[PDB]
Amino acid sequence: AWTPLEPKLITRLADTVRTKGLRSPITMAEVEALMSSPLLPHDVTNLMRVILGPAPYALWMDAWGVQLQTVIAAATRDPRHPANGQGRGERTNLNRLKGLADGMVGNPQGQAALLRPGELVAITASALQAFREVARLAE
Amino acid sequence: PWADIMQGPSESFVDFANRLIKAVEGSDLPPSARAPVIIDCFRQKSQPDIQQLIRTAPSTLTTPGEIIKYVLDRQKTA
Amino acid sequence: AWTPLEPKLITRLADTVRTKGLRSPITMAEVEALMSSPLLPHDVTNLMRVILGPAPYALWMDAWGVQLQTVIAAATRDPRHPANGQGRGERTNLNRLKGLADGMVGNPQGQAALLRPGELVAITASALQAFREVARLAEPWADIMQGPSESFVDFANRLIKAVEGSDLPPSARAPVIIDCFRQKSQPDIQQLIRTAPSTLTTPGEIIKYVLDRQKTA
Amino acid sequence: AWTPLEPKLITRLADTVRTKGLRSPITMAEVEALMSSPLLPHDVTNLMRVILGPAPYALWMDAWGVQLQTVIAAATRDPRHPANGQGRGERTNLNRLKGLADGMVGNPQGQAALLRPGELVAITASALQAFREVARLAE
Amino acid sequence: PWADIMQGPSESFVDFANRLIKAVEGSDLPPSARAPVIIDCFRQKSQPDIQQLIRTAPSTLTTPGEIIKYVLDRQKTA
Amino acid sequence: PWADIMQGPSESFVDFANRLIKAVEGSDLPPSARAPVIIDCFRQKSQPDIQQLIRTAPSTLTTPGEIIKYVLDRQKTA
Amino acid sequence: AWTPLEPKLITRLADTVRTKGLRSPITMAEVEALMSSPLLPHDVTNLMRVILGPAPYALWMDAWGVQLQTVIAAATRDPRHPANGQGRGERTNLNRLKGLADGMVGNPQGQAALLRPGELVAITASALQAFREVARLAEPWADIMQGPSESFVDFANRLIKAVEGSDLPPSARAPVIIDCFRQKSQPDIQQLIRTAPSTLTTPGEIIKYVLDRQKTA
Amino acid sequence: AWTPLEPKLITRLADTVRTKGLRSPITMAEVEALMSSPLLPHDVTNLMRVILGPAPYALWMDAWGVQLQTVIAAATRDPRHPANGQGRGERTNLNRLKGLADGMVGNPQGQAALLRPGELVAITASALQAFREVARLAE
Amino acid sequence: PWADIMQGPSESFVDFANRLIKAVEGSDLPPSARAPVIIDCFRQKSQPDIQQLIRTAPSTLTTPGEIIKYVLDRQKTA
Amino acid sequence: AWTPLEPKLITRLADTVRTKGLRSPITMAEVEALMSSPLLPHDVTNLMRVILGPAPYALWMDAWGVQLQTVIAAATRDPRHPANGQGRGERTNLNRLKGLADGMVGNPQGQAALLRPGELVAITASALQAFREVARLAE
Repeated sequence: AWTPLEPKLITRLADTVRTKGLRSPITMAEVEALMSSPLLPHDVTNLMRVILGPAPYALWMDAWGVQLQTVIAAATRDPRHPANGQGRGERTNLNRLKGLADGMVGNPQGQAALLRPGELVAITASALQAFREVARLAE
Repeated sequence: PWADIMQGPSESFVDFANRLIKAVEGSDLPPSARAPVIIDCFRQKSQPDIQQLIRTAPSTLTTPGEIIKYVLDRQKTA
Repeated sequence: AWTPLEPKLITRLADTVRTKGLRSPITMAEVEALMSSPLLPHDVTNLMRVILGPAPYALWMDAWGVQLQTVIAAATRDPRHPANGQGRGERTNLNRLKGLADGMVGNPQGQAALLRPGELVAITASALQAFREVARLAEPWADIMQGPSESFVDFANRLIKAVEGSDLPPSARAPVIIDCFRQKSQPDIQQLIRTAPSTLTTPGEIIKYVLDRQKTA
Repeated sequence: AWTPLEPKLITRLADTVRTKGLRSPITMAEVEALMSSPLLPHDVTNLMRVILGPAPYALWMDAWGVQLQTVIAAATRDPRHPANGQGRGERTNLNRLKGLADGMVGNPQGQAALLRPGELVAITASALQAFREVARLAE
Repeated sequence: PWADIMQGPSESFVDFANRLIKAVEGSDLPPSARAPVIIDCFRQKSQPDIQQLIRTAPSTLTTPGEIIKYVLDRQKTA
Repeated sequence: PWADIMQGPSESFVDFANRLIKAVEGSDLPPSARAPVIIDCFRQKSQPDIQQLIRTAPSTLTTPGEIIKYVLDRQKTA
Repeated sequence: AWTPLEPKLITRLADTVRTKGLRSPITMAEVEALMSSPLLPHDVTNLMRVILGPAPYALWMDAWGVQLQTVIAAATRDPRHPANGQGRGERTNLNRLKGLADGMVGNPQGQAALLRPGELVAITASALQAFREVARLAEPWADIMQGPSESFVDFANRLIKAVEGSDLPPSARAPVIIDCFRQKSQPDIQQLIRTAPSTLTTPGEIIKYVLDRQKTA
Repeated sequence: AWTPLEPKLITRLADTVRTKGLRSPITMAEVEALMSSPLLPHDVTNLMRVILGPAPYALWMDAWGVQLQTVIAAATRDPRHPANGQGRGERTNLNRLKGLADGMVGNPQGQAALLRPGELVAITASALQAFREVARLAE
Repeated sequence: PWADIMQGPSESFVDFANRLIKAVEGSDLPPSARAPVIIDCFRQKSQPDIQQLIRTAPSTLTTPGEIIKYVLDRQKTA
Repeated sequence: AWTPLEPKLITRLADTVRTKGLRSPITMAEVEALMSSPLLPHDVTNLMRVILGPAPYALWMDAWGVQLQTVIAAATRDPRHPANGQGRGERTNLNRLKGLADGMVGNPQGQAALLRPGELVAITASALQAFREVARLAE
């Protein structure tokens, strides 16, 4: 069952990003805090939509896609990925990682249903690395 | 009005990009027409130094985020 | 059946050669236009008699003979020439190419009867190359600079014209055009080409890149 | 049997390109007019040699090659191309499209002999698209 | 001291590069830290004309030799 | 009259050749006698600078077109 | 067994590079001389460290890496490389070419032990090509004219020097040298070359002809 | 096994040619000295590349080709050439003399492998005569 | 003495050739050394106009008769 | 048996050439007169040595050689030459025409012995044509 993040925590994090900036160690610590439980693509996408401005959000979408593509290359380079399965029918496509696959587009409940925990942690680590890249790039 | 937005002589590029993306997304355009308009406004507005910086891009920039990243990398520090 | 070229087109082409000269690209385009269908030796001979003066006509007769001789050497070097046949009885002599063979002298109908289409196209290409030689002879790429006020497309047009209408081999024109774009074309465009993140290996690609990133002024 | 285009029409089209430019709608209409019947590589090549200047002609050769390469990729992606045949012996190489194949170099009669109507229409559409690209690029 | 080396207003770029590489390689840095330091000193020293020349590099330069070659190609002849 | 044609002191060579070939081909000579006459008139008319230029030809010129080409190549630009 | 190159030869070569430069034909000849026997990566690396300055050495390391990568691409494109073997266990990695593999780092004896002669000659040719690239890069032919008082052999020397020490491809130097002999080389020699009863198709032949028939003065 | 000439001797010979010229008797004596052992086409070619300037090198290539052609005419005029063999399969082509034959282009080791001693001495004498011609021609 | 014979400033070429061939054939030279000497005396004597005329000979002249014919053909009529 | 021409006739012809020149019709008539009987190479050679100066004699030697070479080309183009024979062993070499063959050098008696009448008339006609060429060339 999907539970959304508190809008109070999200508002506090947005104001933190607004006053301290993207690169302060306190901001990265707060992001790591709100990045503790494995989030669904819907959660991370809306979180970055709210806390980041328009141009940093575009940059972050780009960087997140690139990092997820690196993850999928490593996944096709190793059939023992915690997102993959043993047979070929469990291979994870980027539509399933970005939340674009069938039964997931716009629906967080179905998303949480079909996604694997390894998928969730890989998406989360990818999003964190992308946030780091964009923060280092913006300023 | 988005089509009246120019980058001021003293304005930085991130402020201009913020203002332009705000005015384009908060307008009457369809959702599928915002990215091309933002790109073509980056190319024709954004005073001729950045215009030439975007023009002479060895790579093809096909997204507002990529254009912003490229310009922020190669901008004239001043 | 032989059909003559219109004297109206020939008169217009003659006046074009009279005003623009022999070497202008418009004149060469007009000649290529009137050189579209394969012409009989009679047609090309009368055409050059009318459009060219006496001395250029003598030069053109010389050059046409030389080019036809090169063609006949290539023909005796390959029995599969579209003018030749398989047996030795179809070998094409210069009397048949210049229209001097038996049954052809002065008669365009008999000419059109006995001539092959490969013969016609070879004669036509030979005459075109001879016209190019004489035009280059009757009236320098390494002296071309882009003027301070000249645009880049005009400079590129002038340079490509002078390089292709010169004595260089065909396989040496593209590298020369590129290296002349790089060293001529005043230092703003020189630096624009130098700082190209991609490698430009064709005059068209260089022209496209420069037209994209040029300083609008 | 090959019939050349009238030098009168070609002269009028060249003067149209000279006065109106490459991008005017009247010029594109005139080109579409002279691009009505499927032309052999010889015809289109000489036409562009006459109507275009040296630098636009170089650009057009480049663009025509690129578009023909895209066509040949689509052809190897579908064995039912009107230029292709059913067996592998009818596969169309770029030497046959650009007029560089055996029995075609410099000879328009042999060209018209060996070429297919699908080949001709594909070459013609490729040349038209290349002309559009170069016209959009020159000015 | 390598961190005090600046390209003089009248000095050429090859002399500055020679002096900088000399002072960086003949110093107390580890061997695996010389190339990044030389690059980042090319980028921040080397007076703002060459700074902007390196900044607006359509390609990514990841070696002191490549940076030197690029700058020598596109330098302002004077 | 072809035998009265001289190259004027100020006249160019292509004009003289045009005039001479015109007068020789539009005359009462047989067709097989025009080329030798045109050559021998190039050699004896065509004021002594071009006369010496044709005389000192390392190659043998046996056609009016070849003589015209040679003279146009090696003529005194003035 | 590994034998080092003489420091006397290396000192002489370093002083040659110091006085004549990187691009002089004498310097390239000396490098070819000291590049005669197949050298181990240690030898070539130390040689370039000694004879080249710091910045040319960085450029040369870059170029050598790129050329070795092209070699390894050709090697994976052909299992019959003299550096490769027949089985997959003899495939040559860049760590083995650059001397970075196991048992080779810093030790020339072990290097000479494990390396193949094909490996050595490939490394050597790669290093030579990289040296050529860097020499062409570290330091204008179309601006060269024969002065009114200059002799022809001096003009030919200067022109051939500037054309061969430039950015042209190797297959484009002879036609450019010929066409520069024809258009430069003030109009007396221009007419001397123009009126050549034979066709001159080589810079050496043109030089010989002009030296024979030149106006002694 | 191929052994290269010393670059020290080559440098000294190049400076001799630079100061004394091509035609001095001391220069010809030095060339005869460095022309003592039969050289492979690679050796003589690189030697003339280093000691001669560009234009004398072009002249020398021409003269060397002409002299080698005279040698090959004498060889087809006598089947007992020390470069030839008794059967027709040992006839020596100019590609083998100029080092252009198969297995020799750019490789001095293979060159030294396939070449005959008579071939080497004929190439060497031809190169010496060509050097004499070019020296008499240059000044 | 043959080695003292020069073509005078006003002397024609056939007179000079006659005098030179006379003095060379009526001398103490071997019979096999007369033609090369006559040629090399035509080339070095025979005042610099004819010297340059013989020098710029597109063909190679290997006989005194051929040199005489060539010079008589291409000589400056005066 | 060889009989020499009278030195009186030769002296008169030499003085005729000296006063009238080489090209006068009387001189050509006198030469035709002394060219009536077929002469041996020795006779014509000495005759031209006496009547012609040194430079015209060199020119005449050149022209005579060229004309004899044309004759020998026509002879190898037709095995029915009055100088040739039917078999290949009677083919006439230029050494036999110029009097340079074996048993003829300097000896007019042996010359007259081995030479054919067709050889003599061909040599004579060649010498007459060469004299005409040189006379037209000298003045």
